[PDB]
Amino acid sequence: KKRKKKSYTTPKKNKHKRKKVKLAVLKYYKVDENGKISRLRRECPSDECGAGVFMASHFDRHYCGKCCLTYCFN
Amino acid sequence: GHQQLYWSHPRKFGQGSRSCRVCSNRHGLIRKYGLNMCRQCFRQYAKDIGFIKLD
Amino acid sequence: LRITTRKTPCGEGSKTWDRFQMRIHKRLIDLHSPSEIVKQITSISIEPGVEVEVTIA
Amino acid sequence: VQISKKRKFVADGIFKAELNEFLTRELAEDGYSGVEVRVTPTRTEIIILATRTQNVLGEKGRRIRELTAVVQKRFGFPEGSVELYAEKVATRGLCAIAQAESLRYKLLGGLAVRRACYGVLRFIMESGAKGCEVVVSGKLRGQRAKSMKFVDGLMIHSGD
Amino acid sequence: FRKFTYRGVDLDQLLDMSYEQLMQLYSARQRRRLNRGLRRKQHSLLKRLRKAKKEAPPMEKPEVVKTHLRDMIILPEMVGSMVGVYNGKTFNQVEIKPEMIGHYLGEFSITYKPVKHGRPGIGATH
Amino acid sequence: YKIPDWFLNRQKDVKDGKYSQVLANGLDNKLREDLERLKKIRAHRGLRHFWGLRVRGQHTKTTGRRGRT
Amino acid sequence: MLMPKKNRIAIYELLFKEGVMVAKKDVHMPKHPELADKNVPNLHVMKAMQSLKSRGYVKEQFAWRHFYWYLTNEGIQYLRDYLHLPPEIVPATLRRS
RNA sequence: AGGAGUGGAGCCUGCGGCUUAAUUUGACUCAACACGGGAAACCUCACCCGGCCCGGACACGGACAGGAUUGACAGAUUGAUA
RNA sequence: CAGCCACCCGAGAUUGAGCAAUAACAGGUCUGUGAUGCCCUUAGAUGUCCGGGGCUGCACGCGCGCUACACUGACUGGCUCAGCGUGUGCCUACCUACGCCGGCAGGCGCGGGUAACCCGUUGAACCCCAUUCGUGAUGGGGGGGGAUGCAAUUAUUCCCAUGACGAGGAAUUCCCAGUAAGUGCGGGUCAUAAGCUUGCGUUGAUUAAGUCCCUGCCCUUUGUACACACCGCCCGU
Repeated sequence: KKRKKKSYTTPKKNKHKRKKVKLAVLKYYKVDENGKISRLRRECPSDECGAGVFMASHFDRHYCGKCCLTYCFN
Repeated sequence: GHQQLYWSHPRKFGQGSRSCRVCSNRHGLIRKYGLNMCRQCFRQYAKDIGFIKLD
Repeated sequence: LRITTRKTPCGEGSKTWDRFQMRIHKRLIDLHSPSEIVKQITSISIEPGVEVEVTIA
Repeated sequence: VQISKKRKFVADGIFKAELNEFLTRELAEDGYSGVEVRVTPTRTEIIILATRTQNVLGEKGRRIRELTAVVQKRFGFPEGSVELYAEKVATRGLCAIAQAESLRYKLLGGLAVRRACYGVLRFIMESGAKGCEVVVSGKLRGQRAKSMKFVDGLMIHSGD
Repeated sequence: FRKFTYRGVDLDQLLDMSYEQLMQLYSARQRRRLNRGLRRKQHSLLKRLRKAKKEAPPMEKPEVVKTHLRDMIILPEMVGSMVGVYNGKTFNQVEIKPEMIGHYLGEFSITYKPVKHGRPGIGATH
Repeated sequence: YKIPDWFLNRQKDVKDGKYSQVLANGLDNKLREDLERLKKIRAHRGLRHFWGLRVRGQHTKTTGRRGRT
Repeated sequence: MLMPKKNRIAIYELLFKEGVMVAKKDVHMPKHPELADKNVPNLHVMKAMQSLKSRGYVKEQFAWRHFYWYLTNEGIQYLRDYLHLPPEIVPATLRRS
């Protein structure tokens, strides 16, 4: 066969791009009328994950990988 | 989920992976007696085991 | 046992099936004897190439 | 516990084929001459012999332990079930590999193939062999791959 | 005029009541959920059929449901979806109807016109 | 003599399930003509039969001169 | 080379506690023969092997579907430096001369 | 001299141009067709997709170390399963 | 003389294969192989991950593969005979006695054994037919389903149906006594045989003890301006 001229569709994909602050600000949340850090997010009883994983509140679907409970805000 | 992301396909009739082990090829394998050797090396190690020809 | 092997990998030339023979020969002996005597007789650094197995059924 | 004969004979053929191919792959540099395997009750062993006896035996035992570990770990052998015996040379009824290696490692360091053919021929017929043939296949003078076969002595091909 | 029905049972009759009567008479192609085992990939497929037949508005052609490694069809509930099979270049378009039951949905995939009834090879006089 | 249903000639045939031994010209062959549905749904066999291609694996790559001159 | 390093240090530690080790090359296996009941991806370890043999520290050898290591003084010393093994360990293969 | 005497009729994996990307060759008239000892959706397609890992060690450039294959859930989504 | 034929004898008055020149073919195999003629080989995909359409698609188109092709025989069974093929595997898991539902498998403990132990005296094949088909294309080959593996599909792999051919396109096919064919038993994929193949039985034969014709190879003599050797050399417009 001949070379397909692989530029008409998807010549090559590039690595994932994200915008992250050098020191995390999105993972920790402030403003709870406390002099120290206050954990407003309810802890999950599943300890099979890592200690540095921060539990988030998503509007739709779940992205955990092993347990993925079902809940909503209503 | 994880079972469709990767490895959703087995091969239970695999002969290519479970081919003649001692050299690197699939052909020249017969499953009797545990040969796992091509006919060329079958002859090269025939008389060593005790093989003789009279027919 | 007969084994038969084509040699031309691709079809080119005659169908010279290498016919090799594996002829195994077997001898049995059943003994009613004291163990020590036959053990001394047998375990005498037997010849290589002949395979001996002792069975009690 | 009982096993048949044909199947284990073929399995031993597998083991023999792999060990011999690995042996001819590596040990061709250190002058080995004759290699065999032997069996003792519930015990397998590999034996080697050469004109370079202690050289093939190796320095620091590196070859012995390394290859014995290789066979032990590959062929399902329980640990320790392989050892090396000893022997000696009877006569010169099997003298080909010494001169073959000599010519090979003269050529590897820079030497004409046919000068080596002359030397190996003359040494082999000084040793007392009846006849010898050396077929070098490839390109020796020009880009035509002629299978330069050199014969000397008698060669029969017919009979029991 | 007269409509065709399979053993006198129409799409509503096959759809409303489950296969408690077809338990013994269920066809081949992964019937072995009792003799060999049970497999996955009918869960997100169920979710996606729910999604495709839940948000669909009437009087338009529904969403293209794309299959490369063709899925198994287990019930005619999925009737009403425009299926695009991967023939390699375009969409193999299938509009499912209750007459598709007991088949492989990839069976309507062809990727070659019949060989042109034109000229033979150069050396045809042998 | 109590012929079984699976042993019966029109066993679990299409449209209607009838176990009566009735033989009349004009409509019986039409009952045998259940091919209407298979050719109409243009299934795999139907899409073969559109042009007249074999459906049982008979290797007729260029053979088949019986009746085709 | 994309295997998480914990398996790398585990393999190196078992290597030096045993000496040489064997390698079977195949992607269709579910679980490693000798390393069974662990679910280790074979592709990553294979890349690690070809990287260390390309890095020039163990003599690279392709031998007919079944791979072994090549142990030497330089290889053992480099493994000791790379795994930071204590200056008291001696392999069990050199026991009693 | 004579028996099947083939092919004549639907009657092997391979098989000639073979329309489509494809039903192709690695063998070409006693040296290609039971050919690589193929019960062909595969390891019982080499010509086909895309997710599947992106083999770079060895002088050294980049913030002169965090540039995440590996983490699935009814809208994104060249299979929602990446 | 080497020898040859017949006869008397004898189990045998030539049984088959095995090994098989010197030298070469500009042969096959890197698709048995990481040494080897190689522009995309900067790890851009042939498989790693998917298996859809088909070498199952159609016209002389090269391929032994074509069982059977009918009163010699197709039916149903009264029936009576060695395969001496072989069939339980270190990271092996694929070979129904005792009782029954059944058209196959399906099994509930369950295929007796690592084998001359267990399949076994392996009742498989032309046969005294155990209803029918006394001369004709006919009784003569002859579209839904219940279930090995991830998926029966152009039925790969069991149940009822809607039964060309005349000894057959002109056809570089083998064969001379247990041999051609028939038929049968198996082994190569083994998730259960193989439309071929490889071994072995059974039934079992008519011409031959010769010759270069028409086919190939070989030898001697002879001619040659050929030696890359007639697919040569070479002359003229």
